[PDB]
Amino acid sequence: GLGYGSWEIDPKDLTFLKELGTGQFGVVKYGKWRGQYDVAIKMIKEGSMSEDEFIEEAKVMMNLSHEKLVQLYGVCTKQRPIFIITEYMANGCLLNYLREMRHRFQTQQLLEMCKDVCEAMEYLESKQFLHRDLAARNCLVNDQGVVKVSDFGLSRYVLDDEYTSSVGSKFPVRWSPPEVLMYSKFSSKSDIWAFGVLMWEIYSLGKMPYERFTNSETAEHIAQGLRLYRPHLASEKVYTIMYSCWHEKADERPTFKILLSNILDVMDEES
Ligand SMILES: C=CC(=O)N1CCC(CNc2ncnc(N)c2-c2ccc(Oc3ccccc3)cc2)CC1
Ligand SMILES: [Cl-]
Repeated sequence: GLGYGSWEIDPKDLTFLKELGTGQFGVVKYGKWRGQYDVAIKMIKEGSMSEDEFIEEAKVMMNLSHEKLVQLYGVCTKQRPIFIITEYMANGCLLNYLREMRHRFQTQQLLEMCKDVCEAMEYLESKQFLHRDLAARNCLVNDQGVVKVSDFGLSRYVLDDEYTSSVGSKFPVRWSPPEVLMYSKFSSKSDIWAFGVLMWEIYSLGKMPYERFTNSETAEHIAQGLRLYRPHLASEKVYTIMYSCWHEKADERPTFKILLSNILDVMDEES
């Protein structure tokens, strides 16, 4: 109502119910909006974000809508810290979910996780929206086991320079193609590369990519044209798909539409 634009939520409409933990922007909570509707509430720690730029971008993000993409409901910006209000994902981050051996996943479930993410990424690609830090740690799982892509584009607004470039100690080296590590060339094809690494994370039940190497050693390995190798749970057909994401030449990597088609073909063949 009065005093709030379409991208703005009135924080007075929030009830806080459970803490979900802390990330590099600070705390995240589960709660209700206007008594009834489940939401997650990400509270942005002071000094961590380029806030005015993020708020303008939130307007764009409000217009993104896909069943496998975490939905932004709005932001609370009149106060500090500012809040990001989203759809609630009850089963938490995909990385931790994969590492819980009790799930005893079938490979058909792992392929479905890959398909969920691929659908979201195909949608983002159709909107010429880059994720810029796709990884299992960024994906979330809902109470139905569906995986959704989260934190899309958010790295653009992080002020901690340890996160923002390769020469940084917290940059996602292990999800980056050679042209990003060598020249900072981001594109649709760097999201493709990262998706391949994510498929490897899924099929490896959440192992760290290049687990015996440091980031510096990983960058060398990649630069010399070497790659991750096949997880035990991946069939040769699944491995072919993830490996196609790692062509040295960016232009030879598939699109998300093509990857989706390839994933559906394998599901059909492995059903
Ligand atoms: C391995 C990772 C890890 O330990 N965790 C647990 C803690 C942390 C919980 N966060 C959430 N937990 C449940 N549901 C949610 N919706 C969110 C959530 C809310 C808001 C978000 O912000 C954005 C969303 C989309 C665009 C941009 C911004 C992002 C996520 C993340 C994953
Ligand atoms: Cl949920």
